[PDB]
Amino acid sequence: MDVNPTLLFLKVPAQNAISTTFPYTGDPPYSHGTGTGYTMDTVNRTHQYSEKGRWTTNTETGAPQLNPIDGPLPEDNEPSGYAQTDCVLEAMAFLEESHPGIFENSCLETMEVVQQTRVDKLTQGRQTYDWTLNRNQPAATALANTIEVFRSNGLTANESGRLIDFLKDVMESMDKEEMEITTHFKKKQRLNKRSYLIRALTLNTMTKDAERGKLKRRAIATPGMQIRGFVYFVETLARSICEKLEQSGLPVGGNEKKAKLANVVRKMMTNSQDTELSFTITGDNTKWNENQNPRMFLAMITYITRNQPEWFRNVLSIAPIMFSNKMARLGKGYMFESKSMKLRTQIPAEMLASIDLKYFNDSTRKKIEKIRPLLIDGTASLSPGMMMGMFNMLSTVLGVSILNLGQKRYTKTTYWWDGLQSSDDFALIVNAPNHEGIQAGVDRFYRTCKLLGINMSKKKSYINRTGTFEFTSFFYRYGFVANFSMELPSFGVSGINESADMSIGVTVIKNNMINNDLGPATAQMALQLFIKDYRYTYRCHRGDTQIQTRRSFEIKKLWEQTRSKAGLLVSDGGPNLYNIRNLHIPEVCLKWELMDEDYQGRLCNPLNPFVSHKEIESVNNAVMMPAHGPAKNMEYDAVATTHSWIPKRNRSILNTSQRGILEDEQMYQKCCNLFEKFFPSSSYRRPVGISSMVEAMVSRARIDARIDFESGRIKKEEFAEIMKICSTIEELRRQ
Amino acid sequence: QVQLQESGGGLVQAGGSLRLSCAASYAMGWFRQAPGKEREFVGAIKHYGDSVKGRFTISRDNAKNTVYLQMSSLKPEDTAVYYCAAAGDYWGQGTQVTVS
Amino acid sequence: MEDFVRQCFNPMIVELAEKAMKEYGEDLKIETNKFAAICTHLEVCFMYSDFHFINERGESIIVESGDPNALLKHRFEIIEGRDRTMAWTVVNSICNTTGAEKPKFLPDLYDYKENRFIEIGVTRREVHIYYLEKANKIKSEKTHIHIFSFTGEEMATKADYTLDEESRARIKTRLFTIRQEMASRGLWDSFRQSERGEETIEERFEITGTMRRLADQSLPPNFSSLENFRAYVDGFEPNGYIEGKLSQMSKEVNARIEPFLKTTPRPLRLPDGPPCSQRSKFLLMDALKLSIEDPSHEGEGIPLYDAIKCMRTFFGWKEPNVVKPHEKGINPNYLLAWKQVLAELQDIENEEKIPKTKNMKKTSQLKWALGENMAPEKVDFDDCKDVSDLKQYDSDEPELRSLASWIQSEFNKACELTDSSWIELDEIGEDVAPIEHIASMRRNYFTAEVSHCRATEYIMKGVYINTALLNASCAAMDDFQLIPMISKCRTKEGRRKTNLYGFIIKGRSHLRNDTDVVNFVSMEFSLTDPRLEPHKWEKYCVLEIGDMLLRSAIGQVSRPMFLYVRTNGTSKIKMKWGMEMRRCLLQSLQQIESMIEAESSVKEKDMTKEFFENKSETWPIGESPKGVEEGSIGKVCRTLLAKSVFNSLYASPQLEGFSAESRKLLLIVQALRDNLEPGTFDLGGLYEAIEECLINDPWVLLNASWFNSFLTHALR
Amino acid sequence: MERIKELRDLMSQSRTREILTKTTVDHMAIIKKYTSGRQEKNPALRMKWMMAMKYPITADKRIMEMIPERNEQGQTLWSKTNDAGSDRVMVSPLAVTWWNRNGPTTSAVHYPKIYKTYFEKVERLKHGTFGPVHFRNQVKIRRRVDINPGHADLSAKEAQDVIMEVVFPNEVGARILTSESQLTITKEKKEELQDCKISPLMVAYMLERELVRKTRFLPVAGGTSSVYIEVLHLTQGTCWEQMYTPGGE
RNA sequence: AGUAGAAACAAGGCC
RNA sequence: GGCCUGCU
Repeated sequence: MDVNPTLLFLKVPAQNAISTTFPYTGDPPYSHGTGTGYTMDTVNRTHQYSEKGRWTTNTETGAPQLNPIDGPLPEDNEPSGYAQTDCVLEAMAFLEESHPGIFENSCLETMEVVQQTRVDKLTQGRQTYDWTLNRNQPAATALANTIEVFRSNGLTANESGRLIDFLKDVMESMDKEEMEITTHFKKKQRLNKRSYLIRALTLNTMTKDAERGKLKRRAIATPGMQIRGFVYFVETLARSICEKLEQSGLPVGGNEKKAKLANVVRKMMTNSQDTELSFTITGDNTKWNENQNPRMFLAMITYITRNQPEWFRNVLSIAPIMFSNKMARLGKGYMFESKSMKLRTQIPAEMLASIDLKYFNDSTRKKIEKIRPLLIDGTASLSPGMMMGMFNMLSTVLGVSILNLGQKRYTKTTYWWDGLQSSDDFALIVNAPNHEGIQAGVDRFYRTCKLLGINMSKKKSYINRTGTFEFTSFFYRYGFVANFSMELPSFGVSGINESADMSIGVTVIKNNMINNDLGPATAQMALQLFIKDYRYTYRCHRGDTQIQTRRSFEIKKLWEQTRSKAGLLVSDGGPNLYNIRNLHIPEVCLKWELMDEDYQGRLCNPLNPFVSHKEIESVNNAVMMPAHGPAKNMEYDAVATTHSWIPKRNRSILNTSQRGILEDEQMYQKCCNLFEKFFPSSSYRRPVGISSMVEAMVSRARIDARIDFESGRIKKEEFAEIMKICSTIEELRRQ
Repeated sequence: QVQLQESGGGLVQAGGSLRLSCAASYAMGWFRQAPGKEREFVGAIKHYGDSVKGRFTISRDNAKNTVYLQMSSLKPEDTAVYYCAAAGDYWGQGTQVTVS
Repeated sequence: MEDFVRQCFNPMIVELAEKAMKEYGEDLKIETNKFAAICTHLEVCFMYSDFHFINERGESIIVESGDPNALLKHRFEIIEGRDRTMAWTVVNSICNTTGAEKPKFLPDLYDYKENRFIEIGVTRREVHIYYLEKANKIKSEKTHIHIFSFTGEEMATKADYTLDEESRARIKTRLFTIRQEMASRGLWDSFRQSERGEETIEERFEITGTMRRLADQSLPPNFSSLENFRAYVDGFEPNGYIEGKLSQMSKEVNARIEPFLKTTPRPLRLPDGPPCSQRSKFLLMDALKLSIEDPSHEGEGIPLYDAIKCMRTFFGWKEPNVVKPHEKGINPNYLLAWKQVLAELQDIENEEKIPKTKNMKKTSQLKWALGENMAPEKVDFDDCKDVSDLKQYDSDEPELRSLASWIQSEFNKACELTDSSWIELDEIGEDVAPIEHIASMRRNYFTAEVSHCRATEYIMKGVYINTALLNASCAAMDDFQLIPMISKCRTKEGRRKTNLYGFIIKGRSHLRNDTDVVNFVSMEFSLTDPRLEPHKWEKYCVLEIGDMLLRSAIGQVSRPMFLYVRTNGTSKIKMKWGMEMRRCLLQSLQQIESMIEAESSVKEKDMTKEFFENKSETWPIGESPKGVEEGSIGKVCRTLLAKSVFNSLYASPQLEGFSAESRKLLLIVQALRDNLEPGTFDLGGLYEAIEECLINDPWVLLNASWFNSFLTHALR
Repeated sequence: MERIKELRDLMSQSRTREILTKTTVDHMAIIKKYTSGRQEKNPALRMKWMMAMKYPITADKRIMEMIPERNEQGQTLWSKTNDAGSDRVMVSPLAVTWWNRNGPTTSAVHYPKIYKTYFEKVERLKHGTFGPVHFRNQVKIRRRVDINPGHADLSAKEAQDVIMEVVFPNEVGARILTSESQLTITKEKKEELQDCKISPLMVAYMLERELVRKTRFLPVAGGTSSVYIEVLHLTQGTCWEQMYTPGGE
């Protein structure tokens, strides 16, 4: 007899055992080298899906741009980006009519937010493409570098501390004859108008790793800092709009998505009488981002912001204006090998414009030949369409408009449709009195989608009777069925620290028990395995064992020293008291009454040199990138113990010409620590104002010395010493 | 309306002392003019220039209607055509001080 | 008017007033009288506060110039002259230290004698109105208020005047100096009434310059300016434009539904080529175990001593010789490496105490076997351009290979029971709730079912091997290291036992990226002759190292005993994911527990015990030439565990792609079997998407064969 | 005394003087987050990889003067080589366990008073009473429920001023809290935590967690109470219901 | 050789 | 041969 697990589906329905079809127990695919090939392929594919448009050359950037809008209507089922302006404007108008007051309200709240938003909001972001160094750097670092360059060039309106003023300075920089940047190898280099325009309109391309569910790798993009404020405002407007649309599912979580899917299916099927047939289409959109033209987003926003202050319209329109002229950096480059001479070489992507094509294979040779005409200063113009879901929410708005355009008031026919859209994925429930009606409805829905630059993937889509469908790895079969294979990768040690890892693991087990219908015995097994892996990872074994490690000696002496050994934490080699009933309690508090007072005091000592807290945002928040989803943050319950240390940093900056960044880091951190000691609320509430550091610090020294004498340790001798030391630092700052 | 007459100038030794006085017919100033130059600020009433501070003292008697400039530790570089007194628009004719 | 503040007031005050001007964001060129008025307010604040000191008594000491001493305390300490944030900082600090009441508006000074605030304001109008005006602005105030006015008069409540009168004569002399100096200037046409409390501003975000031209090039094809396009949008109204283009659009743009029937789906085509080879990092079906029967636990003990003791338990060693060559390497190197390992093992046996971890010599043998100094040296392009052989890295579709029957048998025997327990679980909090007791009983049942399973043994082998390899790579980055493959089990009798499959030599492991490869050489004992399925051992070199005698009724077999030696490699990501193989247990048993719960939701009672003991219900878990064979729930547990283990062992992008694109077709087939009239828009496209994932991986090809068999058995 | 002294020492050196002079208060946050350290994409892989090194964690410089450089057998506990972009020094994990067996001891009696939420959870569970498990299909319907069982009927911003006035009374600024509920909360949490020396930031964070109301969408069947939602994993399942009554009731 | 698979590893750089 | 780094 030959064993075959798949035959199990002959008795258990597919959805009731779908977890077996998710090989999420092995290493996910990773990219190894350059992503330049993928970037070039994506650029060429985006440009050839809109080949029948019209070509122009921008007078500012001098780059060739392709406009397919209002182009010839498609005559085949292949992907097409020839969106029609009038059709999309009409779709938005019908969306407004079905939801009166949506645009005006959303614009009002967006106007409030834009005129009260601060610059620091831009620091709350992941890697961004700093143009000062032409590389990806943390959002805060890139923002600081750009602000420094602007201030050195004379653009100091951002000193007002307002994001709108920062954007005003950004736009004013566009009209400057010559800017100056700094490079280390420090050298001051001058950038002319066109070079700075291209550096501000460019995107950095990388390869996406840890992407499960496809054989081929893809490319993703990261924009600069000049354009992120406009993107933030536009996405704020789009989120405020989608929050008023029940057909959208992008700005919500997973459980809300499931609830809305259940509600829509029940509404569609229940209202349908015996005569009407119902069919569900589990649709995926092929080349979703490559076929969405930024000009059409400009049209949608300018229709949304009608009868609004002109400044609001301008600030919300700046973003799509820059995306329509966006450029993409090709990537890291290409690495060549010569086996005859036994050597390797790494050529940067910027040489692709001039480098001969003898080194490249046929596929890459043709890709380079096709993309060369669009190469301007080492970057390729990508006007026709978006690169990687930067305007997720606006795309969801367009999809929701398409979905609502079939409310049976615009169809003008017996058939009708509804459903749920989340960018690149949708479920469409279509009802009609007969199979011919369903066919006509789906055909018209597809045709209308093709008029908006949205394509339906026929290969990854199928239609059945309502009651069974899929949506973003959520399988609905007369009710959503748990999978538990999507969350399997999150059952190990997170990698934050000991206490954080313990709390995160127990909380993940608890949550997957609540949401993903994890069984009790399975949860106990998960707890046991997690504890085993945790002890084997942090070298913290039970203590009563003879497992020799680098940490087994101190742990054993602590074990033999303690009297009530049941109170020792698993991190210190103690027994595990966790169970299904204790999954919502931190380890420290669960073992508090069992700890010896000496060990308890040594553990939770504020003066410990290991605990370090930076800001209110990073107290008990851990960023865990979930499998098959975007990066997410979780609140984990933990007590600040000596085990809450933060791990070592990379330390490879020491071998790079960018070595002075570490000295600047140290000096900035010293100044920030001094300010915090002067202003204790610096971390919890970020200080605001327009004065400089030393003014506030010296003046508060004055006052605090005064009052702490009026009652406290200070003495006249010390108070006068502080006053004249303040005068000394004053005259020092004078010179 | 405000006429001004300076007194107390003359030839003096280097490191010597001299008390200028200006009788008047308001804030007051003492200004000086070297042979090869325009006006130089000395003192006003109190504030003194860098070249004369600590050496020179300005004072006034509002009952006598007089402003005084007490010069001490004089240098050859105090020599000027002339130490003029002023009321603020109204300028004295100046008194010669020559230090040597 | 600004010429006055150029002339009279000192720098300190003028820049203080200029920063106060910047504070609330209004411009000085439009209205300057406010600047002069508030700078005079600030000046009176200073001149009233300074020159006033206190000593340990009350009765402030007044000195025209502060002498050098510790006695420089200031009688009145200023509030204004600071930013709003700091003004409120001082307010709150004084309230919290003085125990006084917090005012709602900005004071100007604080004093000790009377322990309270002073809000000085000198207005153009006479005092006896401005005083009570600001008083009714401030609610129930104990802070004393004192104001002057240009005529020279003073006033205050309580008839209180807090310090010397010569200072106030100073104040009013300053005041009339101001007055009859504007007399020379002539400003009272507006000086009395120049500020009326204007607060208004319009936000201006103007598109101009280059950024405007960009806006003119981001419009539809037949538009010339953003102004015109916005005007058109504002004037646009729906007039049935989607219908016109829908009618005009070609009818070939359709989404016709192709019915999906029993005869529609065709079997997935498998690639053809040379048979598929073995990819695992260790032997799974052909492993052999040398044991000692020690009482130590899994992690307890020292590796090298245990390995040597286990190997000394076997007698019959012969001089090794080549049996099956690598067919691409230098087998004599493998032979010499094996003999070197034996020699150095003896060398450890001789000395005093067995080292916890041993380093081996870097001979040419393992230099070749571990791929040392073979990475091409990195150079610059400007120095290597004329080399004809210089080209890209080989980037093409992997070699095509057809499925072989060995993977099927390997999976078959990976789901079979064993004579040992390969899982020793940790401790949990004592169960207190009845649901916890039910969970514990279920867990005990599953552990009894799966512990005696080759899948659990493979899990432990992989976890231990990858953990040791990662730790050695991170610790001994430079020097080759010896690691014996150790796994500890428990017999039926209950006696604990150790097992030594072989050895792993880890090489240079300077791993920077998650994809960087660490090469090692693995040696494992076995009895399976490699002359029967040579195509499964394409990358192995197999020697003959001894003879084994296992008790059998046919005299005694005296079988040969071979050594499978190969060069393999891994990476940080692969090591990390292989050291988390225990979650296969989770996956499998979560699936089984979901089955049990779903069935128990029907009958209102827990159904675990009868499922595991009666074994009445069975699921299709394989096909025999006679037909489909069904097994009890325990066999399903073992089968799913083996499937998860093989997923973790043979993981690859092909597996992910095939899994997704075959789950799609499985859902379609399930819809067909449920009588839900399934339909497809392009089924050929889906088939081509599935078939492109099957290239050379044995596991994915076996999964595809299983899928074809399931289709054949289904659709009936 | 000290604080202004390192201020003067910083201003002594030209670079830090320039940083202090030209940098405005508003930019405080930016430069504080200014770092070359990228946020890790795969934390688990490197935590499993770094812990195999010697000196894998980081600690303040003060550790060099509280913990000896080596333990009894000579295993090093800390190193004097500083981190990449900080003055902290890299140390071994043993320095943690050492601190828990011979490090300085204090009085942790006030931690229960600080971490009110967690200890209240423990007390509620310790006195809970379980019941029989009933096996029947549960119709889990998704609903919006409040998870925090100690929220004082305050929002984030609404309680943020309360938290500042409780911890940072001087940086409150204009705000003086009007609602009398906030008055009593301030009084209680002021007199209760008057000398607690854990950290201002952690105290503020835990006060925010305790007082601020927070809500999330979850699949529930029955219950719906705040105390009954924290144990939602233990009382409700796919095909079983476990009757439970927390200690509070 | 080996790992791996649309491009890489099989140490890097600095003296 | 000596020393530096391992997400920069």
